[PDB]
Amino acid sequence: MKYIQTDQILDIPEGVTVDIKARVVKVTGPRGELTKDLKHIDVTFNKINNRAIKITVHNGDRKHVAALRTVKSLIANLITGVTKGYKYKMRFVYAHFPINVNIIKKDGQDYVEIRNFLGEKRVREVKIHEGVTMEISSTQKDELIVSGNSLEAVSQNAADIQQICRVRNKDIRKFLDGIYVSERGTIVEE
Amino acid sequence: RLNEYQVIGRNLPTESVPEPKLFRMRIFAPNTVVAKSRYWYFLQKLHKVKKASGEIVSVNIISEAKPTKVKTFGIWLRYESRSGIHNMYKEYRDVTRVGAVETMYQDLAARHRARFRSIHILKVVELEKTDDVKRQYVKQFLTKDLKFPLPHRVQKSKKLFQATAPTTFY
Amino acid sequence: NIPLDEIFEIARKMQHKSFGKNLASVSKEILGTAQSVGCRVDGKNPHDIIDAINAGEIDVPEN
Amino acid sequence: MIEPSLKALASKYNCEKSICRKCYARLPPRATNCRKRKCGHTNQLRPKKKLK
Amino acid sequence: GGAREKKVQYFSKLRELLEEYKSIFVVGVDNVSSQQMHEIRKALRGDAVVLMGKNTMVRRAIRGFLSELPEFEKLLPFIKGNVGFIFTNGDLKSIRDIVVSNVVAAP
RNA sequence: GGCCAUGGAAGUCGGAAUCCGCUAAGGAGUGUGUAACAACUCACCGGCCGAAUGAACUAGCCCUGAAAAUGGAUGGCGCUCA
Ligand SMILES: [Mg+2]
Ligand SMILES: [Mg+2]
Ligand SMILES: [Mg+2]
Ligand SMILES: [Mg+2]
Ligand SMILES: [Mg+2]
Ligand SMILES: [Mg+2]
Ligand SMILES: [Mg+2]
Ligand SMILES: [Mg+2]
Ligand SMILES: [Mg+2]
Ligand SMILES: [Mg+2]
Ligand SMILES: [Mg+2]
Ligand SMILES: [Zn+2]
Repeated sequence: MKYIQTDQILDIPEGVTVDIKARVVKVTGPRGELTKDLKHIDVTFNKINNRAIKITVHNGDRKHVAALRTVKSLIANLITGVTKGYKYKMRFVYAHFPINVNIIKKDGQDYVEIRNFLGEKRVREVKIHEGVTMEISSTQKDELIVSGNSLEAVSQNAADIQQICRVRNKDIRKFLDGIYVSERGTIVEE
Repeated sequence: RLNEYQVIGRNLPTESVPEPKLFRMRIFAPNTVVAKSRYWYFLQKLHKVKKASGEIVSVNIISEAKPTKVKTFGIWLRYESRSGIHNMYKEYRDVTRVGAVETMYQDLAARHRARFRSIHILKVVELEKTDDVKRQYVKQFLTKDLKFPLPHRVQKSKKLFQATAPTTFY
Repeated sequence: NIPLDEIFEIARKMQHKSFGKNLASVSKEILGTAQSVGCRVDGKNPHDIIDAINAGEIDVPEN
Repeated sequence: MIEPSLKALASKYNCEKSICRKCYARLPPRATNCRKRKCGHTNQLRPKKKLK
Repeated sequence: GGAREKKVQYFSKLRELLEEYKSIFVVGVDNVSSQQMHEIRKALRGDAVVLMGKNTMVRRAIRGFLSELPEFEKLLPFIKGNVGFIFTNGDLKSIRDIVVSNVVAAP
């Protein structure tokens, strides 16, 4: 239908300074700065005030309009990453074989080392992405805390850890072993 | 490229009926040869008359009343598809009744593969009230204080080669 | 077949049941629940002779 | 043995799914169409069967 | 068609009970069970009627009919949120004895 | 904890039933969970925001349907607001 114009309104909290130039968004907050390039999308930005930003698509078709609220949501996630942080909690699920999880450092790189998963002699290593913090929960047995400013990196490292623990050649309805994301929240509780 | 015509015809007078009723149709045709042809096409869809037994009385061009006034038109259609016969209603923005019908013919060719031969124009009405506009693709141009840019302008060059980097500002 | 003029007694012996409107609503609760058994309820099944006095058949406005 | 709290967390990823009837795809339970192009985004779905 | 008839019966029984008794005060609840509500009306057979329903229908179906029973008018801005009605007329103390009686609490 | 089946089945094994009463709200119950209940979840009604929403159908382009043997043919190159 080629909608003539479609708009979304970003909301900037008091301590956050978004900064946009040539579709390169740099969001600054109390917790730090995050940057993202959006050169793969045709959008335009207008600063309504210091607390609001208009995001506009002119004469956009259905898919190109669909790509507008995703831009809004990504920048909002950047804003809440530098003002609240992100925290994913993972629970270790096993029926028989305890999962031995350590945070090791090899070749100057941080890794998550999973051992004895379903009794295997194999040692699983997951690279920890930059800007992502791992911690073994003390308050909970068999719990890993993945935290950081960027939601994308945190959720993708968590997914890496979950995916490396997939069960093969078994009835996965019965063999429910693995490492699963149990809680998706923020560093600053709300 | 079309014109709107007023075509008036009648059955040939007989000693039984020496003044048959005069029937008029508004025909959108490229020229007067097709206008009188289209007239007989529709009379034989409605009345017991033929070209051999009838007579064309008058053919006149109907010019737009306000050709520099922007209007919204609603057009009622009856077209044939590959499978059946369908009624449809669509809306067009233009300054002349003829230019809306030309847009209509381009529009049904593109989205429904309906050729000129497959379309009957039931009615063309200028929508006076903003509440009369039913379709969103023309209603979006009736909003207050409408502004929009034209991003990514492509300039047509007379030369094959240009010595400076291309731009698309506008 | 009952009432045997005692279906109110079953309502007033089970007086602690249906928190209805005015006592006769309790009788309907036994009316509705006993239909799930299916016996000689005045000849047929309930949800019928119930629905007679539900709209208003003979007379049970007992006080 | 897995505690019931953890068995529901695991079942969210292993069991709570819908399956495409023509090409065998693991789909979200609420999905109305299959996401795979090979089957034509069919609406012929059915829940993933459970142990019994 | 059924909803507009059940809407009509609702406004019918709303104005039937409005003139039959009188004067009502604030009557709001939350986290109240269905058996919780059956307890109050079990003892409040005839002395009070538990008028129930919702919000948006109650406000406009009375606000437009502020002609045969005006008086209220500015009384409508009171109706906010989960609010029922206990149609009665007694005294500021004689109703809270029979109504506030049952309480269900939680940590 | 409806009736009967049932070792037990109380809504969530299985059969006649599918009602009533309070309700604005609620099925003799849509699921997970129990040996069984319990438990929570839903069906429907509430509060909240407030301007649109759901269903069936028609036919255009595209996709699935669409498997053969030398390497290879919208004539070739190549072409995607063509
Ligand atoms: Mg096997
Ligand atoms: Mg005829
Ligand atoms: Mg158009
Ligand atoms: Mg045009
Ligand atoms: Mg067009
Ligand atoms: Mg034809
Ligand atoms: Mg040039
Ligand atoms: Mg289609
Ligand atoms: Mg497809
Ligand atoms: Mg094809
Ligand atoms: Mg061209
Ligand atoms: Zn599929």
